[PDB]
Amino acid sequence: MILIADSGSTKTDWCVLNGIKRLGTKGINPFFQSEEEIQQKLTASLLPQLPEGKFNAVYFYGAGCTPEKAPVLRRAIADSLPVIGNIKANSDMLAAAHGLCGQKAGIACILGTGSNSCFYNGKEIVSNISPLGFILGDEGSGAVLGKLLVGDILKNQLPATLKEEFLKQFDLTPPEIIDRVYRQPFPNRFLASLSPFIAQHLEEPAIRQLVMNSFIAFFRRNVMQYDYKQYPVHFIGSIAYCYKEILQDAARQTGIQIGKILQSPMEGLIQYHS
Amino acid sequence: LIADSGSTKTDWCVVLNGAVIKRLGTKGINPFFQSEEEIQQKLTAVYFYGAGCTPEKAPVLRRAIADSLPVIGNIKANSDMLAAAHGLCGQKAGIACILGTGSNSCFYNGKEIVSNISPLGFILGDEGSGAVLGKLLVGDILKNQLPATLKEEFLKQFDLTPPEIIDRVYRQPFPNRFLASLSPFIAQHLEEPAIRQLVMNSFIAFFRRNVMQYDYKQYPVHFIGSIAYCYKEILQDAARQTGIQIGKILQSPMEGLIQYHSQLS
Amino acid sequence: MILIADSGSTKTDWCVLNGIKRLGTKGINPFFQSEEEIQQKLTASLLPQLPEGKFNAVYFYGAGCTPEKAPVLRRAIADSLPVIGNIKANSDMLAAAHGLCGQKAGIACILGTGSNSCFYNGKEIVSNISPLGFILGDEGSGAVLGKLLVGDILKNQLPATLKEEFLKQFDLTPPEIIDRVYRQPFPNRFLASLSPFIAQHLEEPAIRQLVMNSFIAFFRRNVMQYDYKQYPVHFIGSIAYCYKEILQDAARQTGIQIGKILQSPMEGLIQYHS
Amino acid sequence: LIADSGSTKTDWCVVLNGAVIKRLGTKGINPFFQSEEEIQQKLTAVYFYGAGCTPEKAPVLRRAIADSLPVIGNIKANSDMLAAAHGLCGQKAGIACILGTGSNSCFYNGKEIVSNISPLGFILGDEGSGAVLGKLLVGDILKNQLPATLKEEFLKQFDLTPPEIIDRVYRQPFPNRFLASLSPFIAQHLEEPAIRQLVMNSFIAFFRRNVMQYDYKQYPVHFIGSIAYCYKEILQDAARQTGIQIGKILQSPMEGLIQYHSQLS
Amino acid sequence: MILIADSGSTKTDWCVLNGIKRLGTKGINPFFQSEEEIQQKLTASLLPQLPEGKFNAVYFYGAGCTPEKAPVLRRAIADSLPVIGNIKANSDMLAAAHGLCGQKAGIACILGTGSNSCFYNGKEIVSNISPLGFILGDEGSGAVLGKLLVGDILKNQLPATLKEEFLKQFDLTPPEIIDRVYRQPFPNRFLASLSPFIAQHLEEPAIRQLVMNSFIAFFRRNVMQYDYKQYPVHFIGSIAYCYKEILQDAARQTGIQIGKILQSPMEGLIQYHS
Amino acid sequence: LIADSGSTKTDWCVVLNGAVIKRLGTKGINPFFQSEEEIQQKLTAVYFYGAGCTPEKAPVLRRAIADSLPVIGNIKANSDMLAAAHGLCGQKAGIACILGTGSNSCFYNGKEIVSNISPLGFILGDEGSGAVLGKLLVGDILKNQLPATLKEEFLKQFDLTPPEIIDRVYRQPFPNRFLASLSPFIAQHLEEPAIRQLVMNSFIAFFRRNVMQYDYKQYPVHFIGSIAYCYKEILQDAARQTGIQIGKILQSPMEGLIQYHSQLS
Repeated sequence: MILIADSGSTKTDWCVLNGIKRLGTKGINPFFQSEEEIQQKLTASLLPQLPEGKFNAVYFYGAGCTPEKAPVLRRAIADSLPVIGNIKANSDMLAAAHGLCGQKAGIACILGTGSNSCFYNGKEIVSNISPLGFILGDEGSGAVLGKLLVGDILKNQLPATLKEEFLKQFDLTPPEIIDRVYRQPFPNRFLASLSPFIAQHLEEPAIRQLVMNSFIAFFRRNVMQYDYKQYPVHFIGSIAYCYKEILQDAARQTGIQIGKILQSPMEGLIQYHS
Repeated sequence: LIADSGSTKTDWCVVLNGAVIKRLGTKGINPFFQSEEEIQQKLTAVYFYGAGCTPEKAPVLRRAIADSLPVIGNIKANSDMLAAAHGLCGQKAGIACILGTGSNSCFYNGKEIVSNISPLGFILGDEGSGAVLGKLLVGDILKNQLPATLKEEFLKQFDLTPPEIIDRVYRQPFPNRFLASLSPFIAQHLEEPAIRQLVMNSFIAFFRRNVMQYDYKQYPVHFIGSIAYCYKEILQDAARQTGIQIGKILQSPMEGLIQYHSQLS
Repeated sequence: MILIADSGSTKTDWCVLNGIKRLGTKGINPFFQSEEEIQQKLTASLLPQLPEGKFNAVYFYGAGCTPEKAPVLRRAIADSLPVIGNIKANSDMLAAAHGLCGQKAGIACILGTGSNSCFYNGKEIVSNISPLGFILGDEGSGAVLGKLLVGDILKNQLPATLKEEFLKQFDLTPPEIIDRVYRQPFPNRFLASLSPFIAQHLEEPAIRQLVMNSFIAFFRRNVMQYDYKQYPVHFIGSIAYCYKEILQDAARQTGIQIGKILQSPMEGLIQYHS
Repeated sequence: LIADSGSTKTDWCVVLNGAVIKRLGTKGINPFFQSEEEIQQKLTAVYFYGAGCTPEKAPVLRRAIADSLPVIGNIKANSDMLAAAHGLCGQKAGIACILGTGSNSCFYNGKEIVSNISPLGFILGDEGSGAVLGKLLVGDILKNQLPATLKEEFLKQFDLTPPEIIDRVYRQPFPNRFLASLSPFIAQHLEEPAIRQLVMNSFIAFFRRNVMQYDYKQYPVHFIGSIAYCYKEILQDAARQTGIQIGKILQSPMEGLIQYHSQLS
Repeated sequence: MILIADSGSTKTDWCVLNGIKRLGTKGINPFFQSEEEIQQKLTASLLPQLPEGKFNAVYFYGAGCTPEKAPVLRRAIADSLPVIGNIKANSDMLAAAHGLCGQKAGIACILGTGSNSCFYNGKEIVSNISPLGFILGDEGSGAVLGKLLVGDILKNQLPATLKEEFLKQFDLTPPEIIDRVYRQPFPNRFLASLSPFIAQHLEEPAIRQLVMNSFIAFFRRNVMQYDYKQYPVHFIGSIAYCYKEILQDAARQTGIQIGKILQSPMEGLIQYHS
Repeated sequence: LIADSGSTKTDWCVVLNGAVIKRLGTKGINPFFQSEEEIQQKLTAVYFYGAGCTPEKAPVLRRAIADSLPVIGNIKANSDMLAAAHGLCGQKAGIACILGTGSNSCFYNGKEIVSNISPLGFILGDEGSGAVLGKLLVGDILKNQLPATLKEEFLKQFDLTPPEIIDRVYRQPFPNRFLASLSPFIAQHLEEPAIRQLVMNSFIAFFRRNVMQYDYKQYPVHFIGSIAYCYKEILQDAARQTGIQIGKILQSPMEGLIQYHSQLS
């Protein structure tokens, strides 16, 4: 039996024997959390959720899990869980390239609170384009969507009757909104919390253009730097699925062949370590 | 006093009866960041127009300016937007705007600021500023949406590595005041049809989201700022396809600000 | 069914259907706590205490709940609880004016770790007198009582045989006592923790004068700024009830008509939202 | 070294053989707040009598004073209460007391401090100090227990808003050193029968809780401090209804402190 | 019935009626933790582990429990536990002198993450030698053992094939190891976490000399400052027991008579308060 | 440039064509501790060789040195170990080593550093340094492994109490730079057969754990540092029982460093 984790912003589902049960923990990131911390979260909110017995080898995929901060997780993951084999963890980005591309080779994009892209060559990401973040890049993410949204609403750049609703729907006030992007933690996550307002107002010819465009640019500024002219692109992540209809629409008008598009990669990510 | 500020350089000019007698220049003052007993320390080391010195944070300067400086008149500490509304509009109505490290616009009837748009900041809005230009410059260049050598010369110019540019906009202090020190790289490459279009669009946007709100079909929109002067050519060039009459566009607002208190001194 | 909360220093009782069960959480204050925090406390130490099912509309009364920091609670209270209607929260001070004055109009004073006073005009507090705090004001509170107490004991201003008992009863040492008022958090709460020593030594002709006086001044320096000459005053809060006999005594010799006096307002606070 | 301190102004006076040759004045030093390698930095930028320089924190100054200053004699760093016990009592017994930003009292037999009362602080005790006067002044005034215009003139004098006065005693640093900069408002309004009674009572209390403990029916109680001199009239006026003989009451203790080391120099 | 605690680094076992059950909490130290904290740990992770009913008098032995920080524990220990008698706590060092020397007099050394020594005179430690810490002193502890170990391994001062194993066994990398001793909390505890590597490689003629020596110096630099020439020495603590065979070996070649040596003192520490 | 650093004193020497024209001396610079806009502030208040200025932290100085200093040549900022490898080895191969507040060793082929041992730090390794000597000095003395009066004179010399020495190596900043300011107590007591053996062993160890690794049976090991010169006698005395040829042993590396850039200036 193997244990598999795919994590990041917000929660972190925890799904198998030889080909059994999922658990609902939180998101683990070693770029905000430390090691003398995650030994508690796994022992407190996970240990009583496990089916007991000795494990084999877990493969941790998730936020901040880099080839540089990887051991931060493996040094704690091992000091908390009952395993005899060994623990492995790869770039959160790889969690997609193994679940969307499995054993083959191709592009893989994770569009969540951040939009990142890779070139999976059947072995690993043979080249990456650091999205740069919800400010300089990340073009086409909840972060960048919440940003742009409030950016046009708190500026009367949209129907005056849509701002009154947005302001009351989130109960936020203009000053708080601004104080929540320049003076507080996880702005990328905050702005992103105002993402659904877009999927709830797609009738507005404007809001839809606020989503389409975002993805247009992402395609022409974040993925086109590969040999897409001869390869299919797959997707993963909230905003990616939630706007599936809208997303691929741009892919069409951008001479690129969109492929597999689903919220979580854990599906075929099970069929990778078995 | 009469002093104009802008986090970087604050030009002072003590008036006497018609013109400056002797001017100095102490680094930018800002209560939104600086401490009273730290400006009361700095200054010791009247009309005041500073950045981020809103009418709620005004009394922070008026105290530090008194303790350090000997003056028995009437102490005033207003915004940096009001300084432009005074120098660019004088006494007549106008659409005061500034394009510093952060763009801004307001409506000065002729006595005070009545209707002032709310530029969010270097992240949410500030379209058409000194920091936003960098936010777009250090972005497109670092996003391979530009030549291969232009990127090598760039980073070889500021001696900055990509993994440190990131550590300078999110992690370290002042991301907009950092994206401004990269702004110059633009004015020095207005040859490329791209880098120039990275400014035009960021200027068409400023209008299509700020000035175009006030009654512009009757009032003259006057600009001011270190980026407003540095990019004066493309400036009105942008006011070409938006349809609007651009007026007084001077770099420093101190000029017309002296013409405000030139009545009683 | 409505949910009602009255909170502040120390715990926070949580009591009804159409006119059902109380819960024992802790005190929530958005002037020391943040929003990305209270979503946990309500989900952790409250959720498993609820009777399940969808609620209607809760009315949060408590510490730091101001018309300025109010949404801090309503933005988290909503993101944690299972409600469909809407959440409401008013000044902790109002929690008294609605439970002691109900629908009528009159004065209302909360004497707890802090002494605050209002003028309820049947609609809301039509005028307030910021007590200023356990240092400049708050005259007549546990904070101000603990202060004054230790102030006279740690100065040999009281029976030398009463100081030895106080020092050992709290196991505190003079230096700790001083280090707990100038260099640590919630001094108003600490000094206030030494309040009971007064209700346990009321035989002492001195200690009682240490309580009476405190309330005398409060009446003549914190409430008399209203039209008390034609209105009845009610009370609420620990020190208010615990010293009920002593309190109203001053009210007598201060030409004012004391009225309803009870520890918590939740009683008739139920009969306000039903 | 000979130097007297008091967080605000520390008057220095290098002795030679009978009197001061040249004096200076560097801001107040206090290890209880300041860092050794920060006084060792400051000073570089012997008998020492400072505030909050208890015999446990004494070696903090003696090191910083040596590293910065060239002196091969005997380095001493004592309290600020001992400076008054020396200047006000000299060599003869006495009841040394100080009324700075924080009142204090002690008993100096004639060689050292034997019995020293423990003034708690500006919150717990310090009755009859420079900070407590403010603690009562910024309180009664802000508590409407005084005229309506007296409150308007007050806040119009220090340019402080009520919601900021709060943010200055609880939230921001040094609440007692802040309630002292408001102390002056009292000496400038001793006309009102109230403001004057806000001092008297705060002075009757000092005695009824500090000096009246030591054997006062035989020893002279000598005062000193910026508030002790500023309110000298009401001072002994309070020593009128308490029944006690008030002695040497000088503002600066440096005078009689030189008369202490005037033996060997 | 009395409650007894012996604590320090890592966990803290909690064992009796008149001469009943142990509990497994964590380590409480008032030199890193505060009082407005331990009231939670005892109420959260201990209260549901107790056999209920009113207690008599607990005797807290453990980290940071000094005659100066003692009340930090007794002020919280009392405000959390259901006791009517009184609480007592002595130097963690004394926890050994009462369990190894009981009522008699003699030396007592605690060799754990830190090596401390005392002279128990039947009444109390009549003289102490502050070990000074895992840097200037503590000679002969896990701290000092982990230190010395990594000190010779990360310097190729040992078999090159033993370093590759150490580095992979702890999954640590040289830079992390250094960043974990100069820039992070509880280094004494970290370095000490690499202690077992020594008890797992005692075959190496070198590693054993890395342990023997450590204890040799400890004897000749930390305990010999007493009248050992006429008194027996007892031990307590992890590294003390784990290397029992190796330890006393030095005692032999150091003209000193080693005596009782066992991991925890709680054994006879029960037979002290009964 | 040419400047050598070492957290304490950084000696500057502006070269012209063959020798120093005028030298200064500003406190030690170190990005590993100091902030760019804090060195850009400091300096304003080329070849650079500093402490803890690894090739990863090099661009931190090269920017601050440019903003503050006017220079249009080629800006370099290298380690402090490379400065010794250049001054002690010049152009010919050698075993560069330093014995400052932290010992170090490396192998300079004749163009750069190829094989550099990794001295851990003042706690893990650094055997044979300025801080480690204190780590052993403030330890054995405070461990009664030395005379009774030697301990009294010691603490009476630095005016430090045992319970504060602890608060200076674990709790307070810079434990190795603190254990260096105690280093001098050794050179002033090389009479005792013990204190001298506390250095020898700490020097035999340096060799038996650092230099003895490189091919020492053919290359000359050159030293440098404030502790390397202060203890020059015992130095080579230790190189007596370890069997190794000690070469250029100069206190400051600036001498031979000028002989490096004396080619083009």
